[PDB]
Amino acid sequence: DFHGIDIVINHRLKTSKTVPDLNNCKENYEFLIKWTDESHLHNTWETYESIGQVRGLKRLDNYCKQFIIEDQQVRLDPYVTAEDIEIMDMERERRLDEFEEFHVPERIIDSQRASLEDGTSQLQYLVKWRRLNYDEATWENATDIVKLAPEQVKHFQNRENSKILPQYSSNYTSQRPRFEKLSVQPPFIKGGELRDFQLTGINWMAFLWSKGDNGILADEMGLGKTVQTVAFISWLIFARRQNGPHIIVVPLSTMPAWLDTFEKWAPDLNCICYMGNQKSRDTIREYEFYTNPKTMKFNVLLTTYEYILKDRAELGSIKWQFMAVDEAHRLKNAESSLYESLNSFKVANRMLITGTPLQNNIKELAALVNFLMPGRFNQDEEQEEYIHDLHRRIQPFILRRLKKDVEKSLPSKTERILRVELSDVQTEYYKNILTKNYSIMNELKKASNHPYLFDNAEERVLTRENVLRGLIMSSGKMVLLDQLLTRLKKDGHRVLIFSQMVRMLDILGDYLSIKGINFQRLDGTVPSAQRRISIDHFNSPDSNDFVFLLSTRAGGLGINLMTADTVVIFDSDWNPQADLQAMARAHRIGQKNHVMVYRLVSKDTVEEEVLERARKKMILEY
Amino acid sequence: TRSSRAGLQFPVGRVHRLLRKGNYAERVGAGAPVYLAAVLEYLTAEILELAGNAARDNKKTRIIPRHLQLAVRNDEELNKLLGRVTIAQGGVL
Amino acid sequence: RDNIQGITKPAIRRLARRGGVKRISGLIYEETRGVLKVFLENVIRDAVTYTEHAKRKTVTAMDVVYALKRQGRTLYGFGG
Amino acid sequence: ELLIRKLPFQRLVREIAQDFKTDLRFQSSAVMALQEASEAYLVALFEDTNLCAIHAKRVTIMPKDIQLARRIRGER
Amino acid sequence: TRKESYAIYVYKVLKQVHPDTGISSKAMSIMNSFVNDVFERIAGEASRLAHYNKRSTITSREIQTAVRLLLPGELAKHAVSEGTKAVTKYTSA
DNA sequence: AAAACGCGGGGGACAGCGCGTACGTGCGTTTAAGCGGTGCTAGAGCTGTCTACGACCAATTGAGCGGCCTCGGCACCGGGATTCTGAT
DNA sequence: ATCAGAATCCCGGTGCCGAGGCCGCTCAATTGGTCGTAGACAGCTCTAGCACCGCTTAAACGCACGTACGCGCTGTCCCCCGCGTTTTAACCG
Ligand SMILES: Nc1ncnc2c1ncn2[C@@H]1O[C@H](COP(=O)(O)OP(=O)(O)O)[C@@H](O)[C@H]1O
Ligand code: BEF
Repeated sequence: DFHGIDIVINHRLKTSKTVPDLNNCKENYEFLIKWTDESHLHNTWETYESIGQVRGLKRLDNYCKQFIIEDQQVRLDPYVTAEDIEIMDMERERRLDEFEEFHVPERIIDSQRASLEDGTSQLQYLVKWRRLNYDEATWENATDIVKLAPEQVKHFQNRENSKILPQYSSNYTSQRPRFEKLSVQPPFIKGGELRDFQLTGINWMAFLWSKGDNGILADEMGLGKTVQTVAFISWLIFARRQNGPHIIVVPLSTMPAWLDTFEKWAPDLNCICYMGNQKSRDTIREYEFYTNPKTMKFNVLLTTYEYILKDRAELGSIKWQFMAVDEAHRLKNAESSLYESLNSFKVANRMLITGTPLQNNIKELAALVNFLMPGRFNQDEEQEEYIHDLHRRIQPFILRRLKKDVEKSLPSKTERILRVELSDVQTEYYKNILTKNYSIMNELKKASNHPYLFDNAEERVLTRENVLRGLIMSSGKMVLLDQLLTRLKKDGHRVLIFSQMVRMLDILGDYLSIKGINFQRLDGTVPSAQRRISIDHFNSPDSNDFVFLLSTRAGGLGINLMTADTVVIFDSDWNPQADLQAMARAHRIGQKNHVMVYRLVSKDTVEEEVLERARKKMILEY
Repeated sequence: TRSSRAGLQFPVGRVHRLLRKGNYAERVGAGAPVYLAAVLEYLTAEILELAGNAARDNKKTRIIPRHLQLAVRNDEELNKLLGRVTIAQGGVL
Repeated sequence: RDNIQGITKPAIRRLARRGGVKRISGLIYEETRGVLKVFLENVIRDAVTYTEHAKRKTVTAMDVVYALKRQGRTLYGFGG
Repeated sequence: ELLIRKLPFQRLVREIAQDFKTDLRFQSSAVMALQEASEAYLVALFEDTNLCAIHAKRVTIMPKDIQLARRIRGER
Repeated sequence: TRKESYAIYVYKVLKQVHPDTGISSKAMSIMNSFVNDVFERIAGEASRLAHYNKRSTITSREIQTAVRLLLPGELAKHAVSEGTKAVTKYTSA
């Protein structure tokens, strides 16, 4: 409402000691501020005397203090080492690059005309910038916007005067026109190089749509299921003129991947990402509908499970023609509030995507089938027939493809289990938690993995040397991890480590920081932006990171991890399907390195039982 | 049914059953359960009436903890009856 | 921190405002944690005694209600 | 709505019960009852304490105020 | 399974006193626990009184004295009156 | 033996006035926490069998209750020593 | 710094009532047996409330600022003490 400091970009010396004082900062150093309710590119150099008394000064002090401490421990501190400065200028340049890209627009929302002090009815563009949700969206000058990105303004104009709007979407639900078995890429798909199996899947799902019933894309993780989804959305919106809104609900951390896929295989098609705070939602409500007492313009709306649950009611009004769920494994619980919410959603056709269709128990497969098609769905020898008749019944409604039969270029997958000996400290903790007075199966798992997980196990085993020797020698699992990490570093390989516990990941991060390896971490507590930065860095052509720390399912459900060769699973997650789904994060079609999977198991512990019983779940897949 | 013939809404028979099974005395009079059911019905009717009045004052068709607690605490009578009592999810007067 | 400090200064604040307190002294908070601490010791002691008698390894809402009823503040809502 | 704060209260209750017994395993309803009772007690006590301050010609409650309230209640 | 609660009866009284209003599971639990508390209190009083009078039976006059002691006043007369109408009409049939 | 009136008198109430510690109040961060969702498996909560346990009943008797009767011990008194108390 | 004047206090004397013992014979105790059935025990199926992790975001923490009130000090003047004196209600045969 009133101009004032909101974010600060960077610093500099106005004109050419260890701890700058307040006067030293105020006079010599000068700061590039952003003003509130302004674009992120309308920045300006500023100094205390010029800004005067204005809100945000506390943030000017907080950033300046961060700058002073940074200048203290870059090199003028007594302790200086090459790794330290490397991390400092690395984080510095990353922050610079992110803020530099915060300037350029990503999309334009609307154009409005307003009289200025001079009376000109100059046009103004509301513009969303890259790496921002629709919150903090400002009306920028039309002239500046067209100069800065004429291409985006062209896409904007095409969007507002688009021949693909929902409002005259055809209504073929009375009888769906019969299709023709496609043998070539339709010219609509502007990504190119669609695979033969992907065409077969598109035609399978089109035949199923035409017949009217629904199905689950059960192709195993890493066969371009997202690309098939985008191709079929374009197919509905072009071949069948069903312009009307579609909803894609995807796990978070894969939403940017879905924007990339939609834009690169269908640039003309409009998609709206639906996340951010309540202001982001409100700025979406400003645009997704018209100010009138109703039509949808957005061709597709992308969102996540949490946002579906939160805005169930408000989205529930919108007549959806195609609702597609990615990674249909959170829909395996009938009681799940997402299950109830999606049933409550008013949807013409539902599609499910999952690398792993059949989960731990047949009840989950039954629940998935029922939510696909509601109302349409022991002794050993009777069971042997019954499973097969249920399977035969669902084969027309399921499509699954194996990486071995098709995509021969995908190198074979090798998985190996390494039985590890429990160290002395782990054994001691183990016997302690088989009794009381050391001062649940979880505690066995923690003790088997690594004793630092416990509250005050630091003193029990324990300069720079001492901490590292303690951490390595405390777990035989970690000792084998050292041998493999050094071997892979010698071989120039890249690794990603799947740990169930966030504390396991924290222990790994402290270890790798101490030993000096550069890594990248992705976890549930990580905000969406910096997760995307993490994935972009690890996937860039140049990558000084050799280790990717991951949870079992935050980065092991739907994320893309091109350019990794080794997957080290610390422990099974009680679900072999989820273990496989994490394992297929490096066995994508885009891998020419013959991924090898090392699963670490402690001997004479709970993990042997865990594997022996996950074996039962594997046998039930048949 | 003893309650239905009684024209009281409370179970005279089950009150008698609990008085027998509660080790209260070896024999229970015929009129004691009847009288106790009558007083229980009366107190419930009074409290429910007050709760409904509070709900009307709050323009709500639904009687919630705050309605019941507000009734009990505004009314001096029930307040002295249940002064050293706390109603779950109940707000302050 | 230790979970006695889990009862946060804003929580103590909201309690006081509900009870009608206009201002709270900084020394109030420690002692509120203290009285909360001793009351919980009493009620949990009676509840655990109830379970131990019942050969039940799970504190039950009926046990909590019975404990409170003896201490002199009957709790309605969780009856069974 | 409830104001003594859920998970902090549950953990406080857990360590309090830890001293009286080990491998003791609460119920959700039991935790709710405990929190509601403690809420009621503390609101009553702050009402008393504010009476005490108002009688001492003070608007801000004090340690001495809450100790007065307690030692007239009698648990102290 | 058969659960010991005053559900249907509180519903019946509530529809009698306020036909439009309804009560949910939680508030029924509040009413049920309250009625159980009042009823336990009255029955304990009656048993204690029969004991102190060395009388080994319970009856409407026991409950008379219990209700009169427990209810603070200005519903004591009402509770006595409705209980008495119930017990005379019982002893008739 | 206690209550009730009355007088002067000291002590302290109550109000005012000042200063300064402490308080509430933003300002946003970092924190943690609903409110979903995972996989357990401790341990209910329930049933069924069968034993020792306990409730009633005579028959036998020995601890308790009321009545009765002594005499230590407590309350009582005067007189004598102890004592905390201003008052100047 | 001191000692006079009330109250408190030490001892022991005499008188009276209740405590504590004894006695009888009342009543319920204590074996001794029998029968029924409540609980211990064993066993099963199934609940539900762990342990943690997402994810968003309300809430808590820290810090800084300004000023309303806590506590102290002083001053005056109402309102009780603390007798002495005069009623008065009570005292226990
Ligand atoms: N034909 C293709 N051309 C280019 N990239 C592809 C193709 N097929 C798949 N990919 C890439 O593979 C990645 C993974 O797709 P997939 O694992 O099947 O689904 P999801 O992305 O939902 O996990 C996508 O991010 C996509 O970029
Ligand atoms: F197919 Be996986 F979920 F990327």
